[PDB]
Amino acid sequence: LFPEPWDNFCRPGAIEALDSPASYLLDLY
Amino acid sequence: LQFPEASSADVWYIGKQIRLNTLFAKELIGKASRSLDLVLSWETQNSRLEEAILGGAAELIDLDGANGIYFWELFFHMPFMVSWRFNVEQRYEDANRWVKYLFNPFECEDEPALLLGKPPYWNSRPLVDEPFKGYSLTQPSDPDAIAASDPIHYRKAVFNFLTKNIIDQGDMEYRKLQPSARTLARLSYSTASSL
Repeated sequence: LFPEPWDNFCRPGAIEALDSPASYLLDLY
Repeated sequence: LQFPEASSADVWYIGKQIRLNTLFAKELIGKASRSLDLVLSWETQNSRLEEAILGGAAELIDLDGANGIYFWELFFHMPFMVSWRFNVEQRYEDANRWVKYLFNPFECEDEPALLLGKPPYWNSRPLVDEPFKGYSLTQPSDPDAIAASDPIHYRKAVFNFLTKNIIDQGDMEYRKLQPSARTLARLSYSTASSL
C-alpha cells in the first residue's frame, strides 16, 4: 500500500453509447 | 404552506409542507455574520449544522433554495475563472482547494477521515455535492439550463476539468525552455496517472 492511496473512482456508469436525434432527425415527427 | 393532504384524487403530490418562511436565513444571519470574520469561517460543518435548524436540514427553498443549490457554485464561481484565466497563472491551486471544500478530490486524509466529520456528511471522496446527495430518477423535460442545474454528480466533470487544467498549466511552464526539462513534469505524471 501507499499512504493516501489513489482512487479515481470512475463510478460505474457502465458507459454505453447514446443515439443522436439529429441522425434520424425525422424523429421530429 | 401545505397542500390539501386529505385529497381524494391521486396526485404526484400526496401531501407537501413548505417551510415557507425560510427563516433558516435567521440562523444564517448569525452564522453568516460569524463567517464575516473570514472565509473558512465558512464551513461544510456549517453545512452540516442544518440539523441545528428546527432539528432539521438544509433542503432550502425560495431564494435561499437558490443560494443553496448555487451554494458551492457561489464559492467556486470565480475559481471557475481562476481556472479560465488563472490556471494560465497560479491561484488555480487555491481554486483546487476550493473544490476541495466542495469535495475531496485530492490524494489526502485517508486516515483523518472523520476528522473532516465524525458524521459522514462527507464521504472519502465526496462525489456528490457537499450539501447535496443522490436522488430518485425522473422523466424528461429539458431546456439546457435544466441540465446545467440537474441534481446529479455529473458536475464532477468540473473536477476532472480542473485537474487537467492543473497539469496543462504545468505542461506549459515546461513548454518554457528549462534544462530541468522533465523533472517537475513528474507532477504532470502524477496528475495524468490519477486517471
